[PDB]
Amino acid sequence: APQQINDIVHRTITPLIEQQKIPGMAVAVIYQGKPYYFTWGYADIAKKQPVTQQTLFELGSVSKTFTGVLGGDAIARGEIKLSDPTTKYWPELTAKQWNGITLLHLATYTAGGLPLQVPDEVKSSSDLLRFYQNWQPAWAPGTQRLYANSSIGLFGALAVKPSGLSFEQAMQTRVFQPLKLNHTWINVPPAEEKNYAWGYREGKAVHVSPGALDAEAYGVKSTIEDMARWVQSNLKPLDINEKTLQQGIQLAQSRYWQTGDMYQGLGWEMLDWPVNPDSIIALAARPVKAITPPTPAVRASWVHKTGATGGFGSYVAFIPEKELGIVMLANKNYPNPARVDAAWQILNALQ
Ligand SMILES: *[B]([O])([O])[C][N]S(=O)(=O)[C]C1=[C][C]=C(C([O])=O)[C]=[C]1
Repeated sequence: APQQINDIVHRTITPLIEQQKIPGMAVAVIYQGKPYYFTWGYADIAKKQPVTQQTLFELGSVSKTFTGVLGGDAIARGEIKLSDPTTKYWPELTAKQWNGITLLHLATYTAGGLPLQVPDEVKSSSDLLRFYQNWQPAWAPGTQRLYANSSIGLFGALAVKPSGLSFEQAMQTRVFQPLKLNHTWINVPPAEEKNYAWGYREGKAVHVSPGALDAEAYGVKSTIEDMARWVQSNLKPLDINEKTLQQGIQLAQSRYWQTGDMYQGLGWEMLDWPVNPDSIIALAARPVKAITPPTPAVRASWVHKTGATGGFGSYVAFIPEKELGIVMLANKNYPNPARVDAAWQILNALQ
């Protein structure tokens, strides 16, 4: 690593780990389009297994970037349109509240107040149908944003329906494989368990538990190397050989809605670059303004996503205009503001 990167990263992350009591962490900085890796601490405290560049972390909601891109790829393929009604892909969804709710609304949390969490009791396909049928919107579609697993999760399941493929199969074949993300999993195979970090919550080792729409909303596990490659792909979509995937990436970074200083993409969220971290709560309802039509991906943006599971905390942010990015993977769920502060400190220094 160039000394500048080594220094800013270590001097920022070391105190972070100490203040937040993070067991293990991996960080990748993409600087002029080249990745640099850093690791600290334990993937498994009990077995004294260190974090390495091959350690798997639960990405939590950073998984939504993959879902948003897979969706974009499906649009590019002509398999779905975001202007399509949800019922086009789920005709059993007959309750009248669903009239006027489009795939766009699902993808961007603007359907009218879909719940943050799918209830635990919701297991089967029939359970899900009943859940969405019984749901009562607080608001008309496209008037407020409420971040929600049950929103983008449904979008993910529906977007792959035309493909004929299972969600995991579509993600594997259309996103992971093309991008050479060969150590990124919705389901961690036994051959890779040796690398799967434990999450820590209240000092107990924990992995994410199965749930409806988990794959779609929060279920991806990945290494720091793969996430660095994910950032590279999103920084420069044009280098991507597969046409629809290149387009899907671009679509995921389009600006569909504005709330305050932030713009909603598919999975990704964006703010105009430059900006201070200050500009960058269980339930937070905000009115949205439609961007009509959506603005194509803006190079001078801070594009980011935070993610958490019970035992993991992740963050990704990049700035296309400066070919610069960062991935922070930790096996403790620590406060978002601390993640954003650290990322900003590192990227600001290098930009
Ligand atoms: B995202 O990281 O913003 C989604 N947040 S969340 O609360 O759904 C994360 C999550 C998912 C599963 C579990 C579990 O199985 O205990 C915990 C937290």
